[PDB]
Amino acid sequence: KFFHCTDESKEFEKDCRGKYLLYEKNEVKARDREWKKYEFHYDNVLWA
Amino acid sequence: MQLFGGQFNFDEGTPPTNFDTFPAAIMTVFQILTGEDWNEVMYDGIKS
Amino acid sequence: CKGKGAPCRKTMYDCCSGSCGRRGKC
Amino acid sequence: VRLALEAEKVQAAHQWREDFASNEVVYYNAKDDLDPEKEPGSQRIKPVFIEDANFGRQISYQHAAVHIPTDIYEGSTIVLNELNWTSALDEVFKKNREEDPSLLWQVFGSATGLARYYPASPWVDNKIDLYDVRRRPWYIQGAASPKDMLILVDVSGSVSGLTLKLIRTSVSEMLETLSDDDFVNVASFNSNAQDVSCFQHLVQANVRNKKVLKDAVNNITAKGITDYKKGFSFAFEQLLNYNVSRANCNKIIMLFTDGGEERAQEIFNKYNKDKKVRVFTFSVGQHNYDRGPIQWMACENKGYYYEIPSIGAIRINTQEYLDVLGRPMVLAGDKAKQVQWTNVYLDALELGLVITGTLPVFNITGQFENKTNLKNQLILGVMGVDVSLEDIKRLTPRFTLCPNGYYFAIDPNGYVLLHPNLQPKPIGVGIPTINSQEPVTLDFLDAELENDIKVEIRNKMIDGESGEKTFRTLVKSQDERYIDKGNRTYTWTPVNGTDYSLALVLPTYSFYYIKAKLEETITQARYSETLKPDNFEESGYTFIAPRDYCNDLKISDNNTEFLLNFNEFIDRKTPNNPSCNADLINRVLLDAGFTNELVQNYWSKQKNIKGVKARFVVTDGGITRVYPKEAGENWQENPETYEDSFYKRSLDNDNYVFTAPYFNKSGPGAYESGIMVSKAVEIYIQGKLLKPAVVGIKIDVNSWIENF
Amino acid sequence: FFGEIDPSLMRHLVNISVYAFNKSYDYQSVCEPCITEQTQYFFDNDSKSFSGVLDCGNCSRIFHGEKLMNTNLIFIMVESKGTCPCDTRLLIQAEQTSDGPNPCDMVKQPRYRKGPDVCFDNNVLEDYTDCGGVSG
Ligand SMILES: *[C@@H]1O[C@H](CO)[C@@H](O[C@@H]2O[C@H](CO)[C@@H](O[C@@H]3O[C@H](CO)[C@@H](O[C@@H]4O[C@H](CO)[C@@H](O)[C@H](O)[C@H]4NC(C)=O)[C@H](O)[C@H]3NC(C)=O)[C@H](O)[C@H]2NC(C)=O)[C@H](O)[C@H]1NC(C)=O
Ligand SMILES: *[C@@H]1O[C@H](CO)[C@@H](O[C@@H]2O[C@H](CO)[C@@H](O[C@@H]3O[C@H](CO)[C@@H](O)[C@H](O)[C@H]3NC(C)=O)[C@H](O)[C@H]2NC(C)=O)[C@H](O)[C@H]1NC(C)=O
Ligand SMILES: *[C@@H]1O[C@H](CO)[C@@H](O[C@@H]2O[C@H](CO)[C@@H](O)[C@H](O)[C@H]2NC(C)=O)[C@H](O)[C@H]1NC(C)=O
Ligand SMILES: *[C@@H]1O[C@H](CO)[C@@H](O[C@@H]2O[C@H](CO)[C@@H](O)[C@H](O)[C@H]2NC(C)=O)[C@H](O)[C@H]1NC(C)=O
Ligand SMILES: *[C@@H]1O[C@H](CO)[C@@H](O[C@@H]2O[C@H](CO)[C@@H](O)[C@H](O)[C@H]2NC(C)=O)[C@H](O)[C@H]1NC(C)=O
Ligand SMILES: [Ca+2]
Ligand SMILES: [Ca+2]
Repeated sequence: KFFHCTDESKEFEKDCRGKYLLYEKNEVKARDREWKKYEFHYDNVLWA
Repeated sequence: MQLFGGQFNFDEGTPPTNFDTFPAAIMTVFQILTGEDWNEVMYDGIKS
Repeated sequence: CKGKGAPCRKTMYDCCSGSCGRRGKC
Repeated sequence: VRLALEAEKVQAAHQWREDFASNEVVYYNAKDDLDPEKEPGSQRIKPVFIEDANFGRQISYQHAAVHIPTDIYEGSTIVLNELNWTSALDEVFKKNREEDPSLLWQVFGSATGLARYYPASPWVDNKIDLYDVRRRPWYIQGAASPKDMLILVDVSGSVSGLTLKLIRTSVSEMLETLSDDDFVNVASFNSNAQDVSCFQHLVQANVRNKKVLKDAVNNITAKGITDYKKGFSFAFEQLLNYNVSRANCNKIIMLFTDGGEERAQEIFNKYNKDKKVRVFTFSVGQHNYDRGPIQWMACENKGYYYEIPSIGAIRINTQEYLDVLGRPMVLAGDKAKQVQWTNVYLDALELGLVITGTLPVFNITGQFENKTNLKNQLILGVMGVDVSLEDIKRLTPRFTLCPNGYYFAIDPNGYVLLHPNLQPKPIGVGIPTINSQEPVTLDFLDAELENDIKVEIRNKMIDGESGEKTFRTLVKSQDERYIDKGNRTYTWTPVNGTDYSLALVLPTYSFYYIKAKLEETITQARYSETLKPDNFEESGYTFIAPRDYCNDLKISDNNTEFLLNFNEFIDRKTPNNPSCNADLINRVLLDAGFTNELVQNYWSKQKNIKGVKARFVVTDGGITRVYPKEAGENWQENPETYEDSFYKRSLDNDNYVFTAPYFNKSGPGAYESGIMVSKAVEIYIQGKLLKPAVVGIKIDVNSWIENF
Repeated sequence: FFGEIDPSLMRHLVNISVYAFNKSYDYQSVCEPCITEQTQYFFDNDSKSFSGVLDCGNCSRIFHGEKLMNTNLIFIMVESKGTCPCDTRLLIQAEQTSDGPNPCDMVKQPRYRKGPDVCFDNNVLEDYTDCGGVSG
């Protein structure tokens, strides 16, 4: 349950492909969508 | 909640460690006691 | 989940990787 | 029409595949680098672009291109499924161009976001592409009907902070989706509702009213405790005001809030029992309030429910209400399919001023046999073909009239389709505050507004009638410094079948024109031996108007190149036969002969005169002959005869006209060039009146100083 | 423009109806920092005598104006400008960047127009289940 998409709108992994837009102040830029795991997670007893 | 209850609606969003509701207030107080990021919370209180 | 290099506030904890940096950017 | 029929049939024949072999769909994507030297279901095309002067860009006729916006993935299942059934449109795209070679663009906007235009050209060349075919004005026009929109913004303590900024941006963007045919007013309500701007009832969604509403919503504040029962009772009253002008259909209310607990059943049961007013509810921002009531209001009152959690969702969640609005025109069958032309706007692919005809496409899977109607109430997309204003100007020749005569056409909203003072620039909206998507809508009365006559004429042409009106008017000079009180004759007639109304303005002295004779091959010889580059020494520097005479002949900005090309053309062929404009060339050479005879016989007798600096002559027929050699460099006038301010000024005056020079300008002042005085040449062939030329004098400043 | 050089005499000429003025708005114009206002002057009395007194700044300057018959020029001769001080309030004729007409007054008296008559806004066969709340 510690999987997140670089674009928060796309909930599932199959959706997280292509390019998405960032709206930061006084600019509009486009970056890749990436399906990533959080840096600290709970996947096995060692990671926990 | 009396001092900072209604003034964490900043232009960048409401912080998770807000004093809006009671369950949110308890966690913010608990976090300060453990000492993690108590200065960042204080910065929000001063800015508010 | 704000992107890297976007203005950030540490209390938000919304930064995608790591945390909000000293200079105020992810 | 035929494109829509083919698209409907092919989409009806399609199968919903959900598995592609990574190479099954083939297209161009119109946005990839031409040299990658290197996808989930697609195989790219490397096309060949040569050139085309008809477009200015580099085009390929072998296939159509596809534009998929940055936000949307290029390899999702729905996109690939559309690519298959839209690959069939390429043959019809080719066929239509084969029938009529003059077609510029043939675009198919899709409900999913991709667009296919036939002439394959790369997308436009800070380079983040924000284009979305579902937001362009032609798509919005063809996807629904004119609306009566009342945005009901919610101001309250809760919406303070980020939610207020998101509401501001969302209101601005959704305002950007309206058109001239649509009426909009923005309201707000904390505890008692009030209008956000000076407007009180409803205003047409012009380019000015929209700006006023945007400023008013950008100057908004959040206070108080929300009361829905007053805001809705206010909106419903402003949607019942019939004292003013409105589209009178598609009455729709937009509620921009975050969330609450009141559903206000009594207000809806009081105002909207027959369900004639749609309600769309938007839950803006990231919050934890109860969104249940607003969904219920969107369900009971015919509508749909949206959510905007961040800036990146504003565009999509504000451009979707047209999908709901287009259901009744889908269910109308083959009766809502009428070609409807948009306003004049700048093409997205750098083509200038164009207008677009739009035709919706319906989803007709399972139409022949009566099973499927679940999703058959949404449009597939809107077709579109672009016709440039240059073609329409070509259909209305203006070289048989005087420079003071012209055509103009008006749509039912009053905006000009053709007019000499219409230029390819966006319409100004106000003073430029310190620190290309909008239509070019210029009203007819923004040429020279006259209360008595040019208002009734405009109202008659808008109504779709024909008549004539001769009256004494005021005309503004081309240099925008002088005004003449001339006599003009407005004649208008409707363009039947469409809604535009064409008119022709003609002064009294322009009721006749000189048509040149065929003459003979000998006349061509010595009428051409006058304007040679080495020959304008004893005849004075000779100009020529860049009017297209021959198809091979090319217009050039520099006059010397055009003069040389004209000389070589008239030498190398006869004028009339090689599919050229016989009348234009014949009249140009007739003017050349007349002017050469004049300059030689009269001006050559007196080489120098005490008070004159240059003797010039300009004739209707695109030739100008400044007699002094050194004075030819000071001629700053337009080589085109029909665009000379002094020529048009002198035509309207029965006496001598003095043209004041320019002050504090980088060009030569009135001390080495002189003061320009011009007189209009007047002739009486038979009893008729004609003014085919204007002559003049450049007065020496020092001589007149010592004479004064 | 003679308004820039001698504003008082130009204003007096306009007041005694020598140069008529009436202005237009240019919407397709560019500005350095846009709607632009324009002004043009012309004749409106087609007569010749045109004699009056300025009474400018308690230093009256008698002026005589005659128009050349065949040309479109006018000869105006004033007593002096520098000797008699007056207000300047320069009368510019050049295009100036300014806001257009007030939109509120304009929409109070809208121009004539004919909207499209075809409209499809309701139909009993339309399905209303796609509300958006249950679909997400
Ligand atoms: C024009 O209208 C026609 C019908 O009027 C329409 O064709 C229909 O398209 C839909 C897809 O949008 C097909 O839907 C089928 O339904 C199944 C079951 O739901 C889907 O399989 C999963 O569905 C879930 C959600 O239910 C979703 O995650 C995803 O769609 C699927 N998930 C996975 C893991 O596969 C399929 O989408 C689909 N089934 C199959 C076997 O493909 C209808 O079947 C289509 N109906 C007909 C008669 O063809 C068409 O799209 C409309 N035109 C346009 C341009 O949209
Ligand atoms: C979307 O992709 C589809 C999958 O490739 C394309 O559909 C395939 O097109 C083929 C033509 O190149 C068909 O092959 C022919 O089909 C006929 C059916 O009548 C049969 O005789 C043979 O299978 C074959 N005949 C010949 C002489 O090659 C495929 O049947 C067809 N379907 C598949 C492969 O499932 C579509 O063309 C493409 N979308 C569009 C709009 O073209
Ligand atoms: C303008 O709209 C109003 C209501 O929106 C109409 O109502 C009338 O208002 C005038 C104003 O004094 C009065 O005659 C009455 O208050 C109203 N008359 C009724 C309700 O019959 C008004 O009629 C509209 N304007 C015109 C010219 O009809
Ligand atoms: C457009 O078509 C209409 C027909 O609907 C034309 O109106 C008719 O014109 C003919 C002569 O051309 C008259 O004899 C008829 O009496 C007209 N019918 C009317 C006025 O109802 C109209 O002239 C056409 N216009 C153009 C510009 O072609
Ligand atoms: C626009 O300019 C014209 C040019 O003179 C004006 O026409 C005259 O204006 C004066 C007063 O300004 C009136 O006394 C005359 O009767 C007008 N002449 C005619 C034929 O009407 C005009 O008034 C100016 N203003 C407008 C709004 O058009
Ligand atoms: Ca610690
Ligand atoms: Ca509230």
